[PDB]
Amino acid sequence: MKFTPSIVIDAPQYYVDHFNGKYNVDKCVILRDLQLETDSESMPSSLKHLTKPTHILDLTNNDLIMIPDLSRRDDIHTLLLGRNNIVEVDGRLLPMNVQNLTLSNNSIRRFEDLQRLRRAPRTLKNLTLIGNQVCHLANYREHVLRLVPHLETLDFQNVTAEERKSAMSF
Amino acid sequence: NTLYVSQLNEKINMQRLRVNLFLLFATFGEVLKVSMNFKKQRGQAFITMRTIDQASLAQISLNGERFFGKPLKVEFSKSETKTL
Amino acid sequence: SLTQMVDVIEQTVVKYGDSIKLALETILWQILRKYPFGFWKRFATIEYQLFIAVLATSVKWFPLWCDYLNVLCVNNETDFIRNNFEIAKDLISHPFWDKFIEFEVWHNVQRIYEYIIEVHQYARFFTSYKKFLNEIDIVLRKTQTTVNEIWQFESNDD
Repeated sequence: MKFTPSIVIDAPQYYVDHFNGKYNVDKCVILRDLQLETDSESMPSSLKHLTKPTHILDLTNNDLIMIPDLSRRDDIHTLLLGRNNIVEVDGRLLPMNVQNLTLSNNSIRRFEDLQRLRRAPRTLKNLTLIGNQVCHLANYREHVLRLVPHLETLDFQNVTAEERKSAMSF
Repeated sequence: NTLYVSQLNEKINMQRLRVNLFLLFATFGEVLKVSMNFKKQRGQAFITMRTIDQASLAQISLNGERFFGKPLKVEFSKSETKTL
Repeated sequence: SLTQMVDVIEQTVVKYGDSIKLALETILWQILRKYPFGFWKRFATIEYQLFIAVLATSVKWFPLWCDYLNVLCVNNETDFIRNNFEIAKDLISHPFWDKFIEFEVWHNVQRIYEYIIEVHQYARFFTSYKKFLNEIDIVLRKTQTTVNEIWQFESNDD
């Protein structure tokens, strides 16, 4: 149920396809540094036993409410958050060099809830929010661009200077 | 276990295409394929999946999904992947 | 039935809190076109909360006009109020004519009071006579008495 180190030790640990490295988390449930899939992760915690060797984190298909409780992980480049219930984002996330975030199919409602993504310095190049209610709200794309200009590709679409300028105009 | 996708914006570089595909399809299960063998882009990507149910679920759920401007067309591969 | 469906659509759109909302508003205006009273006014007020002058257009198509007149006065001219009061006198509803005479309020107000006396109607007519004196009455009082007798006579089975 809980993400605990006993679970941290023994999931299917291997190397991504992309050759991204990691060591996974499954004594009986939810995982980390690879395939954190399908074990009903309520709250992220106990990332310390990850002890840094992980490029990627496939959190998908859990019951995560928010994204806090991230120990300092220099190595983590990619977070695959899909199919959870992320309502909010922490803010002091700042895991330096988090290049990719996958928020697909979650429950982030408001633009303002997206604000904490601006904190990601210049590393968050790829962000995908598609599948959230916030996407339907007006001027969603432009607000994400003006809020986090660090993003190079949003919703698998590329930013482009045209809508950068429109984001400036509004 | 392997799905054949086509009708994709080939203007995207190979490595970014592969990273976005792995990202997108990780929601259904572990993707085993590290890299596009076909090295021709034009949508023609194959995605290999460890279990078969994740391949079927990805196929049904991500049909015609807007991906880099274009609605992707997804089918089951004609042959089995060498890695399988 | 259909009204339960319209209430369900309004409640779901309210629980949602831009193009999808526009298609929902077009669906709501189409449903009000197919129905074409107070439920339509509630749908129009929900649309005015969504993104307001259509609430006057639907009441113009319905021809209830003074409810849209009071709502328009709540949203924000003597000429528009007179064109609303004459439209209401065309439509008529004693509180409706009372609201039109209160918004109009001098000889034009006295002519509106006299016409409202000619058409809680009789008590409003007596108050209008006292206010006009304060600024043929018995014949209008007897006529409004007969009209109130007719109204008491008025109010499958329906």
